Amino acid sequence: GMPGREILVLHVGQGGNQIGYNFWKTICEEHNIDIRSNQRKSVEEDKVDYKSVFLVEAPDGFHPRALFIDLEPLAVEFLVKEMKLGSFFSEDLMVLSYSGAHNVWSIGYQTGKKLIPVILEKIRDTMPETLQGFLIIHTLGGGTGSGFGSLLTETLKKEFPGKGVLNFSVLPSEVNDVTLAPYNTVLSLNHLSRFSDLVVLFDNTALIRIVKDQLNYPVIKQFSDLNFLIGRVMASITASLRFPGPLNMDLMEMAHNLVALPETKFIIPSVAPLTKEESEMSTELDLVERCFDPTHYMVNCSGQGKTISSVLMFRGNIAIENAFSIMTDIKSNVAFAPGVHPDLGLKYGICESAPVDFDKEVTLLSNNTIISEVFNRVLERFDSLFNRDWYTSDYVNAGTSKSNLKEARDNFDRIIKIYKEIEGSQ
Repeated sequence: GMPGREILVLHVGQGGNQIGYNFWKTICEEHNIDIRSNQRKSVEEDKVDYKSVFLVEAPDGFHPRALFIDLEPLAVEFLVKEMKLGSFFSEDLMVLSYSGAHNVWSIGYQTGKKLIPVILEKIRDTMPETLQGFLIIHTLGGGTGSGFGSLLTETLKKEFPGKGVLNFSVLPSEVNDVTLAPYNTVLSLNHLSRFSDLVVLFDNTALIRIVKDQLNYPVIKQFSDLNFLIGRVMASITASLRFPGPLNMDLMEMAHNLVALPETKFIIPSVAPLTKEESEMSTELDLVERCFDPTHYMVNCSGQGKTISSVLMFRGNIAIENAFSIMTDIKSNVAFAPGVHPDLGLKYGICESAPVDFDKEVTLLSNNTIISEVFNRVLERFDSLFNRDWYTSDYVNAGTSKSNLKEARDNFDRIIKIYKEIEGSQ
């Protein structure tokens, strides 16, 4: 393949590695590759494909340019034993311990430091020198994905300051929800605010919300369909980086197009359609309108907020003449933040390659002031436990003082206030 624009994906934690099943299955099938055989799946290949952005073409076949990192071997057993994809999720890409983090951010940050030198060794000895950056896929409610993920986000930014560090971060839900999740989320989001170039946030609560308000089946099994859906959504967000088009971005351009101020780096993603039934009942306009509907947000929002910067992607069999017309009407109805010209608050583009199961797809990445509301509910749950000194013992034991917890919370509130000043409401 052609050198350049190569990305190294880092799955950290149980969720981040388990999400990698349908993340890489969707990526492989959109570039005509069988994840079971590491080979192409059909002789029908399109003339230009940027599969080298996420996949490595060896003489024996295609492999993920990824490292699968965890302080416990449970998630990689799910990939090799349950899914039978050991030829794709192979051992040379695995950095594993067997101690665990026990859902404490501090234990993953400190135990993860003992695996950092070997992770940097694999990056130096195996990654191309034209590597554009890193993609970190992890959860924020536990200890490995949060603590080790925060450490890796910080370590990669310090050792490779010329490359892009992008975080696909999953917020805590009500299932797989520890009472320690408010502490871990605030600690992780404070670190990511300092070292990540862009944090796209996912919430299992939002997918559950869509289940309870739909006859159609979006999940019928726990995480095996929820993490299945998260992997497909965050693979659709990467479509701008691996397919030719007007909005073909690299990691830096994806951050530059959405991060106006250094603190406004938290993006809300929206994808429609989510199911085959929705795809068979919807037109292009309906898919654009749902993406700007908080019901289809991957973060749980009450209403909509005000948009600072947004990037929309048309995927597949979409008439470009109607795409021009739809976005003129959407710019008139969308509430932009006070001071943003509508032409500078929303950019869009068409991608010819569509998801395998859908004729068309629409994806929205939005830097929206409504993330202050999602974060203020995290702050309320943080303070409901911290002001009573509840569930704090194991963070101090592992080296994160209660003063360090306070500094993370107070810097978390400063980000909320910045988004609210931009909104013009606080």
